Formats: sequence, structure tokens, C-alpha cells
Amino acid sequence: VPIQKVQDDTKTLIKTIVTRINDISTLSKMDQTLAVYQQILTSMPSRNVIQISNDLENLRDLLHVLAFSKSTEVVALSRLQGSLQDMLWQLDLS
Amino acid sequence: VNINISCETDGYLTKMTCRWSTSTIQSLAESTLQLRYHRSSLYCSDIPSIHPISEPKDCYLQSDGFYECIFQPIFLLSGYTMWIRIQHSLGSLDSPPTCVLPDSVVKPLPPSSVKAEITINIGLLKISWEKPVFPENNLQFQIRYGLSGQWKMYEVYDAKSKSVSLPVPDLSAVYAVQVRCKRLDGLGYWSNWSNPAYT
Repeated sequence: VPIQKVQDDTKTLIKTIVTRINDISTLSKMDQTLAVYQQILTSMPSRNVIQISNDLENLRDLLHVLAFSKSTEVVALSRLQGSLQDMLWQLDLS
Repeated sequence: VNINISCETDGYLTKMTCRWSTSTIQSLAESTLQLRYHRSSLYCSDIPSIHPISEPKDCYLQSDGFYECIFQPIFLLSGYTMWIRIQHSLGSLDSPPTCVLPDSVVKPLPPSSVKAEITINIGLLKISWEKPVFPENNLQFQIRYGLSGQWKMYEVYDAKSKSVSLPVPDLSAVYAVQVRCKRLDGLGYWSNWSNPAYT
């Protein structure tokens, strides 16, 4: 598996989660942020949240692969979308 | 005869449906069958293999004789290694394992909002459409057009393209237009042809 395709798949997975959120309506800090959001999503399970929480798990793993190679539900997901869009452009600056 | 397992992730990326035949299986009717799978943390292995730690999957026999198993929710980038455990009269008989990545087996939705307009002054038909919400990857489009009542097809590879303009032999005639899309990298299925748009 090529590392560039891992990066292409990371950027793509982020866009997918951002799109999932609106349809309802360096790597260490990104990982630390996702971990906090996962804990939040685990306290508010729903059909969409459970799917998003699974994607968040895949995104954290993709972040670790890169390092070693070299309604309250609406409000919570709205903040997460902001954080996700932040990572999406920061990954380009590599 | 080995058992072929084919999977397809829906256009909304919520589930993956897998199917396996029983036609090249009727020879050994006396035997219990069960689909087994092993989920990888990320991506598929270069060579799939039977793993000691596996989980069974609930498959349901359909009218066409195929078993349908639904994985929901889905881990889009986790490697699903599957096989059929056969117990004909004693012991274990595992079919050849195949690994599938749900993100690379997505069948996208047909592109919404298809419009076909003939502008006389230009002499072309501006076929326009809207990309389906999922997948987020780059897409290639295929357009089929012909006399409403003879079909030449055109391919568009620019991912950032919403519309195109093609020539016709008769600007007065009524033409039926359909569009379909697939992942530009080839890792995916073609969507169904959109509802026909008329000039």
C-alpha cells in the first residue's frame, strides 16, 4: 500500500464525514482532538453518530499510519465538522 | 468448485451487501454452510488468508438462490477478509479467502438533476447534471444520447466538470439523454443510468 494513497484516502475520508454531517442537517494534536470527539459521540448514540464514530476510528488509524511511515447532537457534530475542515487543509501543508 | 463472494457498498456509504451463489454448490447438498469474516484495522493484505480469529455473519437466502449478508454499520477503510466454512459430514473446509475494502466497492447513485437543452444559435446540446453526494472521490462520467423512439456514448474524465456540449445531426429532433458515473481511479462500480432527460 503506497503512503500517498493513504494520504489521498485520509483527505477523502474527512470529506465523507463532513458530508455526513451536513446531510443530517501535528498529527498528535489531530489525533488528540478526534479522541475527545469520540468520547462525546459515545455518550449520544444514534443511527448517524454510530456510523460517524466508526469513521472517526478509521481516521485516527490513518493518522497513526502517517506518523510511523513519515439539539445537542447537531451542536456536537457542527463543532466536529469545523475541526474536520481544519484538518482537511492542514494535511496539504505537509 | 470454489465459492465467489461479491460485495457492494451502497451509494450512501451506510452498509455493504455481500452475495454468494449455490448453483456450483448443489453437488454437495448435504453440508452446513456459514460465512466467516476477519476485519483488519486498516486496508486489505496483499495476500488474503484464513485467520484463526474469525466471526460468523448472518446470511439470508434470497428468491434467486443467492445468500445475502449485510454489514451495517460499515468501516469504509477496514479490510474485510471473508470465506465460506463448509462442514459437509465432519471437519472444517474453508473456501478461498478474499479481502474486500468497502470504500473500493461503492456503487454510487445516478447523477441528480440531468438537463438536456438545445441552443439553436450555438448548434449544440448542453447536457448538465449534479454529482451524487457520495463518494467524495474524483469521478468519471459516461453520457448516452440518441433519437427518442441508435446510441452513441461519450466519456468525461474531468472530475471538476458539471456540464458538456455535444453536436447533433438534427437540432429539431427530440433526444433522450442519460448519465452515469464511476470513481475516476477505477476502484468502484458504475452507477445506474440516470432518469432520461429530454431536449
